[PDB]
Amino acid sequence: GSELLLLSNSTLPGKAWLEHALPLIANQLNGRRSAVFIPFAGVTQTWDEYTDKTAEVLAPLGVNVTGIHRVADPLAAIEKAEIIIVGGGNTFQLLKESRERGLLAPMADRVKRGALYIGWSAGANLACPTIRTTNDMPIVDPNGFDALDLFPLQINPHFTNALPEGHKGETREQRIRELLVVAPELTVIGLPEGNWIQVSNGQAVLGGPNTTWVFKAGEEAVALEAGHRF
Amino acid sequence: NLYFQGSELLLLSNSTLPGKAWLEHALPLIANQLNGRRSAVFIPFAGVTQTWDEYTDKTAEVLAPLGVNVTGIHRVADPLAAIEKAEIIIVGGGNTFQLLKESRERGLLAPMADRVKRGALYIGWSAGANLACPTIRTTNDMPIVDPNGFDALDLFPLQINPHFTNALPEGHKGETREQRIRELLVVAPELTVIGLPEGNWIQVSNGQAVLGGPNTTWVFKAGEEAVALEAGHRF
Ligand SMILES: N[C@@H](CC(=O)O)C(=O)O
Ligand SMILES: N[C@@H](CC(=O)O)C(=O)O
Repeated sequence: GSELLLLSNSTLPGKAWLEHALPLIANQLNGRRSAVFIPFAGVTQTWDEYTDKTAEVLAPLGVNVTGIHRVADPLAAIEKAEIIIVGGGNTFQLLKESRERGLLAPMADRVKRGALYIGWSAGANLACPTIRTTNDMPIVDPNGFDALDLFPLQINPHFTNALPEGHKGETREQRIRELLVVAPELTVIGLPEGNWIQVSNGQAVLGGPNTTWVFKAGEEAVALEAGHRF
Repeated sequence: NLYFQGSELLLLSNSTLPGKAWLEHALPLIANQLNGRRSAVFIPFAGVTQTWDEYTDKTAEVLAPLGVNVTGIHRVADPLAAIEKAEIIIVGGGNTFQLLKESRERGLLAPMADRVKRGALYIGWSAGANLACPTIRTTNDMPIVDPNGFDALDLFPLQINPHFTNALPEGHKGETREQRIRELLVVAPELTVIGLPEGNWIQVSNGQAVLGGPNTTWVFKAGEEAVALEAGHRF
């Protein structure tokens, strides 16, 4: 009963920021226009700049964006929002700010009550039960890895198993396999750049041109393509 | 500009060089720093995909020719007594979050740090190098378990980012390693982050922290361009 758009990344090569998301958002708005933007993943630019950038790219769709860090009453803003938009950046800072501000439960409840959730990269991580499949560096302690729990599977965004020539560090699959040792019940979706998962009208639909990989404990990786229904 | 460092540390970026055996490049470094020490306790908790028993036996085997006797801290009767009596503390690579979580849950963090401060030799590679720093905030590992805090041993005052490379797979739009480090420098502007490439190490001995290894090391500080360093540099 949730409406989610979970994107692996913001920008396709040679395209504008969020350009590929616009038609997906347009088809899922269903008349919604009022959005609150959660900017807390952003580190290297101000949350004001991040909000203004998001407002600009979505304006042609008729969406009005308000930055949650600028409103007097963030709980009321989330309550009245039709759309909750969570930007990419550092997933640990995103979760830490969201938890410290008491926004996790309100955001999840608002989405469960029919609001559209749009998140890319770190914003896709936050939709999962935990952030345990983020690729980000732990620059701040979020005081727990539990997240919004709007999507039941773990998403690993920006998925690629490639490494620089001669690198001896863990592959992405090796990192994921370690998670499957400690949490053997999990399903991990390796969502490559350019892909997304759209949850709408009772179906979780895989989208994007590249191959998606599913990892489960003790099972070989399974390749999926656009149109798969979870 | 570090002041006199009174600990004996060997902090390796990684375990295995291309075309070499596991820890082969570390053996001469360990041998030349032992200074007569023989008794080592191994901290295996970073290991996920193999048992800590297998990890310990592997470490014991590779170090036996150096005269080092290895016991795994997970199977001693009294881990606090084992650390107190150990001459060498060896912390293996693996997942840094699990390493820190087990070390904290078992109450070993302070005993390990205190024993090293009391003259024990500390050897760590990869996750074991992260653990020597004030925090694990520069690990490259996935947060598969919650360590209940990112504070670590605080034996080495600067942050090490091991396996350092700024390269990305063809066409990848994710963050570069330097971009991830620059974000840490926003939230923690006082930090120095050492981008320690594979094949390199930092050896703290006789009061000096000395860079080692054939590859270029990069130092990141807030608002400053990355600084290239080479073997022999004193931090
Ligand atoms: N840091 C990434 C998310 C991830 O890779 O976990 C982003 O938001 O772009
Ligand atoms: N996981 C790495 C450590 C790191 O890259 O942070 C290792 O132990 O080999």
